[PDB]
Amino acid sequence: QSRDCATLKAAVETLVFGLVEDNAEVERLRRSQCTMKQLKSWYTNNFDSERRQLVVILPDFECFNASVLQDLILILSAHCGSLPFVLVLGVATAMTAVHGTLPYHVSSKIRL
Amino acid sequence: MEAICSSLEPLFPCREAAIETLGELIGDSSETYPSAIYLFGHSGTGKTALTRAFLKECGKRQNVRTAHLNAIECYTTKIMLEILLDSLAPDQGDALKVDNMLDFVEQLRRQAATRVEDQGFLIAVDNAERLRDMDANVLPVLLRLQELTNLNLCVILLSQLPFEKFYNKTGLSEIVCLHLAQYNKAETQRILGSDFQQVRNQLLEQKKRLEICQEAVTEDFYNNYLNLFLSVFYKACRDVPELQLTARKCLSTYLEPVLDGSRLWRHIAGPLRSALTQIYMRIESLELPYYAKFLLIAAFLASHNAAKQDKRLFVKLGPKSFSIDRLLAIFYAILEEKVGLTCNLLSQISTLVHLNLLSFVSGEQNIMEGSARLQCTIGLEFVLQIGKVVGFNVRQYL
Amino acid sequence: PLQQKLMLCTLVLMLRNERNKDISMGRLHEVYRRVCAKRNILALDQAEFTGTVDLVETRGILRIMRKKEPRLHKVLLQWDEEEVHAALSDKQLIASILSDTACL
Amino acid sequence: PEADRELVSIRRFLKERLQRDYTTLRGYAKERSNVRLLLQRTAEMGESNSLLLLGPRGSGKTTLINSVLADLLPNKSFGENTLIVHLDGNLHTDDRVALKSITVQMQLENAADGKVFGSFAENLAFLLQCLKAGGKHSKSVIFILEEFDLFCAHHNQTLLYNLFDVSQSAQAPICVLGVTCRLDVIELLEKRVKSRFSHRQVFLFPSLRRFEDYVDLCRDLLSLPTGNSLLLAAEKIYNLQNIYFSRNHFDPGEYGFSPRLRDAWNKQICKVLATQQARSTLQALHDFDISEAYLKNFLFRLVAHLRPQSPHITAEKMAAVGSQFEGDDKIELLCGLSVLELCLIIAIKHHSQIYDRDSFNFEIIYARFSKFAKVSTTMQAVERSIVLKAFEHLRIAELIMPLTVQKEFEMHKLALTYSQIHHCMQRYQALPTEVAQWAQS
Amino acid sequence: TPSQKMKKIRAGELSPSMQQRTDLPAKDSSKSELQLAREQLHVSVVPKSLPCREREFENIYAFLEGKIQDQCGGCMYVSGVPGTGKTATVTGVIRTLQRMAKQNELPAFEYLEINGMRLTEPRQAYVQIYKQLTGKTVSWEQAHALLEKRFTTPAPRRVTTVLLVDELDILCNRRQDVVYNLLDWPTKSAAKLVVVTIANTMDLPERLLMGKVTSRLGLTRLTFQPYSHKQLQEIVTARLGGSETFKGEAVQLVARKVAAVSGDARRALDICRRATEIADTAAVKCVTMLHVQQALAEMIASAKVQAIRNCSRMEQIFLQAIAAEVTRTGVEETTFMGVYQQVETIAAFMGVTFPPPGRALRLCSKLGAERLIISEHSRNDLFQKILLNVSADDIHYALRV
DNA sequence: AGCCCCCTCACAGACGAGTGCCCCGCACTTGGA
DNA sequence: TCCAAGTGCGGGGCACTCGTCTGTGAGGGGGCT
Ligand SMILES: Nc1ncnc2c1ncn2[C@@H]1O[C@H](COP(=O)(O)OP(=O)(O)OP(=O)(O)O)[C@@H](O)[C@H]1O
Ligand SMILES: Nc1ncnc2c1ncn2[C@@H]1O[C@H](COP(=O)(O)OP(=O)(O)OP(=O)(O)O)[C@@H](O)[C@H]1O
Ligand SMILES: Nc1ncnc2c1ncn2[C@@H]1O[C@H](COP(=O)(O)OP(=O)(O)OP(=O)(O)O)[C@@H](O)[C@H]1O
Ligand SMILES: [Mg+2]
Ligand SMILES: [Mg+2]
Ligand SMILES: [Mg+2]
Repeated sequence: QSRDCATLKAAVETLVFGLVEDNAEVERLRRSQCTMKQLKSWYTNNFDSERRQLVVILPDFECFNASVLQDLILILSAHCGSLPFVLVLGVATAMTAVHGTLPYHVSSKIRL
Repeated sequence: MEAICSSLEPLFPCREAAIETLGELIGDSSETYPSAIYLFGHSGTGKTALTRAFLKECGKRQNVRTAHLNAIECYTTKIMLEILLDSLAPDQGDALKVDNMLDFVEQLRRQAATRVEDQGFLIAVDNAERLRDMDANVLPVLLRLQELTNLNLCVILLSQLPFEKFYNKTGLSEIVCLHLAQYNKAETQRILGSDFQQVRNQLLEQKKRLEICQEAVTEDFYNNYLNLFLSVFYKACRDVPELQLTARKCLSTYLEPVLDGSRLWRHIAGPLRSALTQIYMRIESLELPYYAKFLLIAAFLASHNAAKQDKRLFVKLGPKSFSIDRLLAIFYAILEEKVGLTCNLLSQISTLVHLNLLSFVSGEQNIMEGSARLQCTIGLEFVLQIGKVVGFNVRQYL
Repeated sequence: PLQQKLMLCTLVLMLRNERNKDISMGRLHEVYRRVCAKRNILALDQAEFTGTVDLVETRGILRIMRKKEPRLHKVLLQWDEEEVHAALSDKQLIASILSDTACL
Repeated sequence: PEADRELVSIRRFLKERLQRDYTTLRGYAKERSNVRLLLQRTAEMGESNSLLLLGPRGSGKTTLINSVLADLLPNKSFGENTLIVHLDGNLHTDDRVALKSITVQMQLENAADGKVFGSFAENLAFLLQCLKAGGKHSKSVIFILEEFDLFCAHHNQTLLYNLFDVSQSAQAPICVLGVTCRLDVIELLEKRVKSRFSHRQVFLFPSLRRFEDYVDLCRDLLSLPTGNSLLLAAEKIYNLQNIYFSRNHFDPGEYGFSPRLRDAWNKQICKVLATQQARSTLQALHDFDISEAYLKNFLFRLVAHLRPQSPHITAEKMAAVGSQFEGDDKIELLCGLSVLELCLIIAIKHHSQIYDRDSFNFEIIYARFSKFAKVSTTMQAVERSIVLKAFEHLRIAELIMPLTVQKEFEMHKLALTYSQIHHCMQRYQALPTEVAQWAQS
Repeated sequence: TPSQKMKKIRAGELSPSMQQRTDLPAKDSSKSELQLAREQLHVSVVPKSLPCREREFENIYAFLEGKIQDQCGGCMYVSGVPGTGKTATVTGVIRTLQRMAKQNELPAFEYLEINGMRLTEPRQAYVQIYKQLTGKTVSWEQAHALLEKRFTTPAPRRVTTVLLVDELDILCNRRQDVVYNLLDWPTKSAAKLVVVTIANTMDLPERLLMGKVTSRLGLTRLTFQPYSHKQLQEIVTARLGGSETFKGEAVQLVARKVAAVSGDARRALDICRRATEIADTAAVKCVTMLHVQQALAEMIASAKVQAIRNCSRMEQIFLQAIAAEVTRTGVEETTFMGVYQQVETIAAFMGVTFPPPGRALRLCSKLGAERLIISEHSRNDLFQKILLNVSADDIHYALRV
């Protein structure tokens, strides 16, 4: 949600905490130790033996900050190959807003 | 050092001299490494993939301990040092504790070994231009980590900027600058023609059509197709991945008269110039309420007109700034329906703000007091489309 | 001391012969260097001149507004010029510096 | 084969001499003597001293400290009576981190194999209590503070006030050597810390301003030494390793060269450095930077070219690495741009030439570009979207900088001179005729 | 183990010892007379009686003897520039009073001392005073509660406790409660506290203290004037003794050159030690005028002209162009663009070609690390600001001559 | 005969040091087990 | 012999705060067709 993603640090903590607590709900760690290192260790510990995708739902795409969104897309695109990420969006207005709020270097790594 | 180059030359055509230079510098692990290497270029030049495959081959063939980062993940230094010490000192578990740079330097000093096993360490920090936007004592320490830790390590940095943007007030150490030049048209044609075998296997694995598809899909035909493609798309972009992902689709369009039984430049030059308008879009009618449409065109008329021009029209150098009372006055002037001021209209103003169709150029904390300013961020053709689906001509009030 | 007397002399000279009251440490040092070069007195470096001004600051004659770099610190005189003339008690020197306005 | 293994051994010897070998200096017959006599009179008599090595970044400051310590520590009267505490301004970025490092390195009673207990105040009280309880019958502590101005930028300079208070008191005979690059570091101190500091300063300006000393240094850095010199150097390095750098040091006892190979290599090095092209390359490098790290970087990148196909060092390789150094990087980024970004840069150059370095926009530059694109007959039907993406590509490579609103109405600045664009117009490959005609007018 | 070590350190039961030398220290007979003058000129060796600090000694001794023999408590404020015999005179007065209280000439007392520049926060003063009362380290709130229980309540026979507070200006914070508590306890009748505070600035009670704190601090001030030319020769000639190692004009020139800059005694006692160390290397036994002049040149150093002489060629061209741009456009804060334009003009004049701005930014960063100029981060190239940190005449003196 | 165009001055914003406050980890630890 | 959870306390993140600094919107002042 856009309300819990004011900074990049809070958005990464919200993402890793949401994935780990989705795992704990389907089958408590503090938010200080919610990083991509712990997420990669947990995904290598649990789901490598079976691929389970990691879906990141963004319901309000327009209400997000621009810089936090671009750094989040670059973070999720940096970790592909090791963690299977699928991204869906919730864009309300049109596709021109998507192509306008995403710069050249961010849209270089997008297959929408 | 030649085995790594011989293993990297098939995977990276037309990248010969960079692989030879990186095999001179950090090729063999018995020789000492330079203090820091900084190779840079444009987007799509192939530096993340090149150093990633180079680090994988060095960790596979020799006794080095590689590491690969990304400096957008490292918003503070502790995460960066924990990832570095997980990669450089493996299989330690959750009992790895790094508080600052000093504990990291001591725990790397503990990894020193003898002079017979010929060990090395290799750190690659992708998106290095963020390293100058953090706590300011990570860049010189990353430059002189070989002298500090007294190890045989090299710190590789990857960015799109030259190194002239990295100097601070306190100064930096010495670095080995390396440039990855972008390809011209012939080398881009060779790179786009490298995947001819995968193209032929994909067109074989998907019947007189397939039997005629096997006889003329060959190397010279694909070379003429890539020549006709690069004769029209090289003007806009020189980047390899966009050209690959677009040349695949234009090839799938290009082949259909040859499979349906010059002779081909017009039939593709229609859709090639139709697809040049679809470059830089990676894609594989906006409905609004009535009063939201009128509020949107009233905000456009408030942003596109001067304050002194409103008195002549309504009485009966970007967009300008305006307050909410000006928007409401222009809306009730151009409405000619004279509805009341309810909750839903100001709620429509607020949800037009939250749809990024308006903005808050200033104020934004005293919105109720009236000192907040707005700014309309739409063009002219959407305003005229809204005015056509409503029936209100905006070409008069401009 | 002698160098503190010379610093106070050049500060009183710069506050007499110049309207705006923003006096940095670098401008005061560059006037003081010419004043010492005319008097055949061995001038100090900037790194010792800053310590000299900081030692005159303890008496209460000056007040230093702090900036980012030590050349930019603002020196504010907080006395009257007659109090400085009474405190220095070097009348043949302090009347010779304030008449030597060629260094400003 | 055997002619390849000699070249591999020569290249390995030269690279491990250029990168490693932290304890050998060249020159400084007075400064090294002053530092050595100061540390020796601290260790022997038990006097407390303060010192401040000053010099430019790139001279032998750390090498001088390592050479003095490597010549003093195997004395068995220095290494048994003294203990050395190294602190760095880049790693110890606070007061409590440096204080826990002092408490670990001095082996105090609350050390416990590298995990200090108590707070910052208890560590400070215990360190001052263990320093006050000493005298002239106690071990001498030698504090070595590198990046001294970063220690000057701490809270109240309070650690510095303690480190200069034991030096001016009847306590354990410490000796504080600061090593910094700022030539005006003494103006950052408070007046009490200024008073407690003994004002001796050692200046380490390099003695290779004249070009012949640069040529003799570049000749001494490439030549192979004899056998007896390598035995003596391996003896000294083994003596300082018997009792930190020495775990991974040069140690040249592993390499033994034939005398005919050494004489052929030194004859080739003198023959190459006696030419005019090599001296012109070294003259350009000496005009730029007379530092030692610049020449060692150039020599490392020249020695790394030694392959068994082209085994000898020639003047043409030196000229090639000199042209690798002397070239520009923003011009090499400018010739990698496509034609749309290049015509946008020409439109920006025209707007900045007309309006005399005024801030521009996307709409102004797009209007000036579309005034040309409608009559270009090769860039006729390019939209606003591709030009906006090309403007973003210019914005992310920092050829356009923001003045520090929408992205299409944000003001900007051109971050290039006009000579760089004029050279980009000459070095561009396959530039069409219309763009070259529009660039000149 | 951690637990018993912390419980025995915090309770003050183990000796905080320091390691001993394996080799025994040297003898006094093995030292030469120049070595004896070098060890007797140390700043650590305080004499048993201070020369030229007699009037302030009798002032503080009369004040403290009156406050001890009256058993009433009070406050004093001494002030002066660093190096002028403040703490040495105060501890000499306190040692004299302790020796008089040993001989049953004076009523006995306790002596507590704190320094504000070895405390991490001012509230740790409460931890230190109590540590000089009992020996046990506690938290600051419990130590403050125990000090308030000790001082405000009457308990005969209470002994007088003289509290010395060095570096008072560090105990001053936004709230000013520590200095208020230290200057407030003498104002009670049950607490026989006599506090003497030492500071550098003469106007500390008016500049940063509140009104009640400067009302409680009193008006019995004291000022330590700096050393003149005549007293700073007497100090060194009393330190050296009857040895003929230092000539008269050597000590006279040292005192005249030091007493004209600051009036510090540490500066003279370090310049004389450096002159002794210089004359040790010349294989002589006396300190002439030449070694003193060489030590005066070395200690009071000015090496911003040798640094410009020892720069490269392009950095001298860069400094000439920054000076010419400052001369042209009047104002001192320049931009890198006009600096590079004047660089190109000067390099066209001299004939040598200049590197592109990608290396001129490296030259500007190298001059900024050396603090010859003042420049920003290089992320805003061709628009960064440049101040000339050296004087514009130093460049002309370093390049013409 | 109300209107057209500069002046300017305390809010708006930034920003930057800088300093105190509150949450949070974390050993102590202790009366109990 | 140990121990579960309160708890006492230090440390870092954060938020206010004082001073500086600069745009600037609209009230105010001088001319107008
Ligand atoms: N010489 C080459 N031969 C074959 N493929 C190449 C070559 N150069 C690049 N590529 C292709 O380009 C891709 C590499 O993109 P990469 O991740 O390196 O972009 P990048 O350099 O990191 O750009 P940015 O820094 O802007 O993200 C690879 O998938 C590779 O197939
Ligand atoms: N006098 C010298 N003799 C031998 N080598 C030198 C000398 N001066 C510099 N060097 C070489 O320069 C390189 C850097 O030297 P050094 O580590 O002393 O610089 P530094 O002053 O410590 O740098 P910084 O102050 O930035 O840490 C070393 O590799 C060293 O070999
Ligand atoms: N009159 C004197 N006679 C002999 N020695 C002196 C005299 N004055 C100062 N000294 C020497 O100079 C040193 C000055 O120490 P002092 O106690 O004056 O420091 P301080 O003034 O308290 O410093 P600060 O003001 O920075 O706290 C002493 O070690 C002492 O040996
Ligand atoms: Mg990349
Ligand atoms: Mg160093
Ligand atoms: Mg004192």
